[PDB]
Amino acid sequence: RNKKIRMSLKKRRRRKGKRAPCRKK
Amino acid sequence: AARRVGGIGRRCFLTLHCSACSFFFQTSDAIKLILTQQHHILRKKGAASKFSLLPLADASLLLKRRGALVLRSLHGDPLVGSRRQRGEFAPQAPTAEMAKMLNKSCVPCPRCKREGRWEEGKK
Amino acid sequence: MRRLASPSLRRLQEGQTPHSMRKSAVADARKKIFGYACGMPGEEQWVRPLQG
Amino acid sequence: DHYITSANFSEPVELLSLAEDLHKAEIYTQTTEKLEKQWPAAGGVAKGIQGDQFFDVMAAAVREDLQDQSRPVLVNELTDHENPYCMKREALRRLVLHACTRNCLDETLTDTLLDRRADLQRLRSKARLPPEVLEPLAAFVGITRFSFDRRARLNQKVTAVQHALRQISEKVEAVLSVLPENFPSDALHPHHPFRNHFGFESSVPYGVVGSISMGKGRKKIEKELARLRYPTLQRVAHSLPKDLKYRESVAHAIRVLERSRGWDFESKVKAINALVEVWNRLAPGRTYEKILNHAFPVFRGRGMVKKTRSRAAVFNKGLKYIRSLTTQKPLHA
Amino acid sequence: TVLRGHCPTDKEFIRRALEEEQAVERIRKKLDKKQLQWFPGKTPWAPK
Amino acid sequence: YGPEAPQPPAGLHWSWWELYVKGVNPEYPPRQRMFAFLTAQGVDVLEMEIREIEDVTRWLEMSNVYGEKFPRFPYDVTFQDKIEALKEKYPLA
Amino acid sequence: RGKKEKVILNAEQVATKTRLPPIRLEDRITPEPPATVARNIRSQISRAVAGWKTKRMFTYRNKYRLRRLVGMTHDIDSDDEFAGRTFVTPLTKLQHQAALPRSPLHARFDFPHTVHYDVFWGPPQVEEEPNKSGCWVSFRVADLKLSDSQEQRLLDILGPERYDEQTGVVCLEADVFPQLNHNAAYLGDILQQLMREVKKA
RNA sequence: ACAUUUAAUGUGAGGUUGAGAUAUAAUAGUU
RNA sequence: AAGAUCAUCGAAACGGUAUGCUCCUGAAAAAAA
RNA sequence: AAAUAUGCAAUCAAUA
Ligand SMILES: [Zn+2]
Repeated sequence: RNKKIRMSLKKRRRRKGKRAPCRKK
Repeated sequence: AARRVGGIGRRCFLTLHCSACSFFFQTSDAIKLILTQQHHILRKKGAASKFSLLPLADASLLLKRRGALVLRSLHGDPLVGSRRQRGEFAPQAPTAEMAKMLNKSCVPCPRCKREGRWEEGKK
Repeated sequence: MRRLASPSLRRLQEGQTPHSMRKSAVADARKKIFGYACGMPGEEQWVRPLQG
Repeated sequence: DHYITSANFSEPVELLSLAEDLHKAEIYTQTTEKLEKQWPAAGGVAKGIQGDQFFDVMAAAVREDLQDQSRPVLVNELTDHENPYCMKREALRRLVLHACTRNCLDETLTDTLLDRRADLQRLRSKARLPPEVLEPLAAFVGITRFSFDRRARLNQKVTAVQHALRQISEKVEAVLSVLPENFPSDALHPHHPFRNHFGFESSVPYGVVGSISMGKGRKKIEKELARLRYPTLQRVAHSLPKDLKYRESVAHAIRVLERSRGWDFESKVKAINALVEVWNRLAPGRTYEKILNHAFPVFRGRGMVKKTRSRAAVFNKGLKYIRSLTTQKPLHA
Repeated sequence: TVLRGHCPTDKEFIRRALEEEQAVERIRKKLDKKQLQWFPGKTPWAPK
Repeated sequence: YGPEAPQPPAGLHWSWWELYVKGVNPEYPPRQRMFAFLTAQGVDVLEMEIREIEDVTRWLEMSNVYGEKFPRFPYDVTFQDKIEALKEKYPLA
Repeated sequence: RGKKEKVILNAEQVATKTRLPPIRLEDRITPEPPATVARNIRSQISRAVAGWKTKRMFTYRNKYRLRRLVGMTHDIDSDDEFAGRTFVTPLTKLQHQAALPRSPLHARFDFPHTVHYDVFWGPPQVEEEPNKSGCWVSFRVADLKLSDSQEQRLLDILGPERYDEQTGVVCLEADVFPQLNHNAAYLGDILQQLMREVKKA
């Protein structure tokens, strides 16, 4: 899907409490 | 606070803590500890399906991709599911399940070497 | 009479810690009152509602 | 529709029949009022039901049976309404529709006309108490010798009294033994030697008022489940597989299905019946464990998976193969 | 009681009933939210 | 002439279920045949469901109007097995 | 749009023709017997072991191994257990051990509480209103008036979800059956068992 | 909670009308 | 919820096509550099 | 100051 939505899901995980990188690698 | 990993509410959906001490970790660390402490678990329980996972008791083997990928397969993505799992249906913390598994396995706490405890969240 | 030994002391010989006893009693009460949904293999099929 | 030939179908006869039906409805309402004044229920209907006194039950049953006997049978309606409010309102509505509506506005204002009648307003708050007001409360309390229906409760009490009198003629012991309350719950049915399994039948209406199955009645399992405090899966908790793993699995399945919504009782019974036989005729769990563990080691090596060719290569390369032993148009032409 | 169209029951009785209702509503919401699932019957790490 | 009056089960003045099961209303000779066959076999048709009644009606009509080879069921299931199951489930009073 | 070419069946085709039609979905409507279920399971397992495997199978087996190691499976120990078929189900046990009042004048609870249930009424309808079969009981621990240990046991047993701290209220729900009477009876039985367990504290 | 067992279960052997043409005895004796 | 405020590392340190191992759904998204 | 340790939506005080 869209890169922006993928980043949004990663940010949601971070807010939930999982430290995941935001780099689009 | 811009990118602090707690949300505004300091959510810790993956954190687990021991009630006997101040030790606390997350689900991936719990899985790694379970794989490392097979001998204690097997002794308490007491070529074979029971011991098939013993090779994974080596730190170097787990560090190697041969073991790291097994670790990541066993510990999946509880916070990642289907796209329809949003809004009211967003994933919940599996900390309760992890704590129940740890307590039933009687894995020892690294900091106090106890047997039970291991409540959910962070103390 | 005042017996020195207590029921807890007598039980401690077997190896039942007070914390373990408390947790076991709580778990037994919860299983009696709520159910046996312990997430065993195949439990998803039984917990999943039908749709026929 | 042919012209009128017999006066039976003439309009004045229809008006007379409607008037007679309204008169019968008024007579029924008067009779209900007279019965209410003649056999009042002290303390309120709900309190009388909860107390469960013999006199209160007898009076309520007598009043109900007298009302049932006195309820008329009208000509222009095929619905024998037990509520005088409903009967009177329907009669008034039928008469209004027949010979009181000038136009669509009147046909729509008929309901407002009915609702604006003071007598109907008074009768509106005099209907019978639905069973569900107290039946769930009684079930929660744990009363098994109970019935929301006054006539049924009176029948039960009177049967118990008759049986006690049969012995009333070491005698108090025999009388108490014959008394209903002192009967073991295990002995109610041979196949369920456990207590607190049978409850009181609910008086809530059941069935389909109108359909191709208007008078079908309850189903085989519904009849049984209406007579239990709450269902249990003890029927299938026997003859489990001898294999220990399969026995544990089926026991866990039964325990979980006992407390599970979305599954019908018949569905659970059939699922257990099929699962037991499936496990019985399957191979040993330990043998399956060994075979699967040997076939799928912890680490996946190269060449351990069946090779798969591309879909385009397998199929999308033109006509190359047809499977037919007897075909008049083979691929050779 | 004195005023027409008003509930005749005791105001303290109404207060206690309302507080109980609010408490049970909070409990119901908490239980429902905890037990809600999009894929009912699934537990993490169980054979999927 | 005319159809026999229905027998109210209990506390009723009519029953469409009996007429439907006997195939009198709506009139359906295949359903009448199904009712007669089940009664002869010893199955309480009145206790059956609509689904089972329709299934038996279809099976009987197919068998009558196509041959004894039909109907054909998978997994080596047989119409005799179906009839035995129905008889066991709904004994005739 | 024209007619499809007509093929005159050969004597060989007529002689080697199936005497019955293939199984249809109308025939599949009939459920699969347990013998066929077991045979299909055995065939699939045998094929997979024979070599039609996949990486998902290996991952699933590793996850199952982890579950067994943590002890959340039905595997049986070779020495601890290997070296009954009929049992009383938990709900039947609850019913059998439950104590019921002799008459409506006898109370088996003895503490303040409120019982709530929902009923649906309206004009004639063909479909039953969903979500109208559950019932619950609410009470205050202070009203229950237990010792500190018993109160702690009650709170721990009922969990934080069934406990509202603002008003010190606690609620127990029962929506296990589609019938309100059955749910109420089950609720009463579980409440009595809960009180017994609390007193065990 | 106080809770084995309705009758059989033999060969190493687990696949009960085969999930199917297209080079390797590969697999559940050897090949 | 993000784009926030604040405060660091900082320029192809951009871009993310591509790449066998891993995860989710489902009976079925397989093999593969 | 022996008070707090502080980011914001798209429903609900006729009930949080
Ligand atoms: Zn610790």
